[PDB]
Amino acid sequence: VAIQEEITALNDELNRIAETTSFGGNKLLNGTFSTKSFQIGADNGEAVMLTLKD
Amino acid sequence: MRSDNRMMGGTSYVAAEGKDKDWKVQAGANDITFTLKDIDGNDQTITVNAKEG
Repeated sequence: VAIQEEITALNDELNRIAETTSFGGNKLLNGTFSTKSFQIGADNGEAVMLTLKD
Repeated sequence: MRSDNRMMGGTSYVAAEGKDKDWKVQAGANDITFTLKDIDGNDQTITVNAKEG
């Protein structure tokens, strides 16, 4: 029971890290950062897709 | 030289299929022929044989 108490508390921490990690308000690890492209070229259509899994 | 001048822009063709991060060029469908007429009037057929994967 003692061990479980801590495991439950740590379980919460995992979820808190996921629901809080934010790059300026854009949460990163709540499954909301669906695949996004980052433009890396002077001409259009030169972007790589970055996906942040939940 | 206004911003609404037709020459200042062009035509925007958009697809309807929202391919996701997992969609990959299938080997069978690896061609997108672009049939169009140059501003001069000469006719061009651009076949872009895309690469599977």
